Amino acid sequence: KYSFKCVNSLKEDHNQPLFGVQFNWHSKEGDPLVFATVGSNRVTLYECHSQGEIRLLQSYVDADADENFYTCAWTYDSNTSHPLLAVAGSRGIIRIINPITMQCIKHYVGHGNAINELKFHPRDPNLLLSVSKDHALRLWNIQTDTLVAIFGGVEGHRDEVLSADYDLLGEKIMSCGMDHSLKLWRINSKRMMNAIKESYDYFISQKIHFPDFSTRDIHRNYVDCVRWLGDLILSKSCENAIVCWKPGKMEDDIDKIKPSESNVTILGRFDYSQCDIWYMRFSMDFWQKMLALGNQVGKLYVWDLEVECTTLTHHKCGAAIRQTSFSRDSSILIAVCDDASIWRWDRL
Amino acid sequence: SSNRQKILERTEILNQEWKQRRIQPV
Ligand SMILES: N=C(N)N1CCC[C@H](Cc2cccc3c2OCO3)C1
Repeated sequence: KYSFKCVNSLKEDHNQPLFGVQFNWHSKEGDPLVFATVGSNRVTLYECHSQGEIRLLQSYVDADADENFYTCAWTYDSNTSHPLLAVAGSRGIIRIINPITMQCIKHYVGHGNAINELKFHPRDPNLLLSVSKDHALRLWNIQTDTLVAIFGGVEGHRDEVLSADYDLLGEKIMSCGMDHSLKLWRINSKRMMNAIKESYDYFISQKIHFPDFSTRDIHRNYVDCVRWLGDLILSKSCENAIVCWKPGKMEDDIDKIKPSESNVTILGRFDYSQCDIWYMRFSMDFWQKMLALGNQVGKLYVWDLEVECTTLTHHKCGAAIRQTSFSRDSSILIAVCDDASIWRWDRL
Repeated sequence: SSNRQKILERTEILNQEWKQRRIQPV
């Protein structure tokens, strides 16, 4: 039932792959739709206007020409309501950029290697999650500049962590990576709630060696994207399917899952083609009514999540679509590519 | 589905929290 028209496109002049794109879902109703792109040592902001206009706002160029941004995530200052943008990549440095001025406010060193994804907690705008090439996830409090917790170690991931997602209420995180596993880390445990409270009073970081659930029985290759769909999980590898699944047996409550739970239940698969290369994200809109994924030859797939597929193509769009982003009202869908191109699709 | 009801109620809580906020435009 969802139809789109390609109204505009452009190419960034660095000609390098764009790995991340995010609309600012914190902008208030009646304010312009803004999105950020990341790739090379660049972070660029654009504003969407009528008749498909993509207005370049400003660009951040890292002083380090060898930096390669892989991810970005929006938040806001909990005291001034000012928008904020976190970016990170190959250098493993988290930069908090003021998006109004495109200047870096501060940066965090910590991860032993590249940062593959950043996510902000859905209730607390100060809680930033980073997933890294060093096999760990890190939770930061960007108000007090503290490392709350490191999720890794004895039973942590055994290879690069590629993706992670908080659930809708921010009680838990599901991570995934190169070791083919998906691991659950509850952050509403008395231990984690207290560590978060202590980060505000500041530092001794929590070292969480053991996840609340783990499986290697969904995919048989690198797991490069994970998102919660209510109590269910959507995850993909390079096997031309997004798998919808849940820990435990069919009737098992996600909050009653024990850490040693050996079962998983597959609920369905979203099948597609030509997306068998590593490092390709899927995305959902705010209301989780639409699911989008680009493929390695520039096709954009869109599914209606309220029923269980629309294919968006343009003859000039033939490069791998690394990530997509819906505007908060789902009226606009942006796709970014391996050839530095950006595509704007408007919902009909 | 029951899962869709959880998505509706939980996204509604986040939407109400967003409606209470007035973040400065970029
Ligand atoms: N880990 C690496 N070697 N990287 C090089 C390629 C980009 C990687 C970041 C990334 C990870 C997972 C899914 C992705 C993604 O970018 C777009 O979709 C970082």
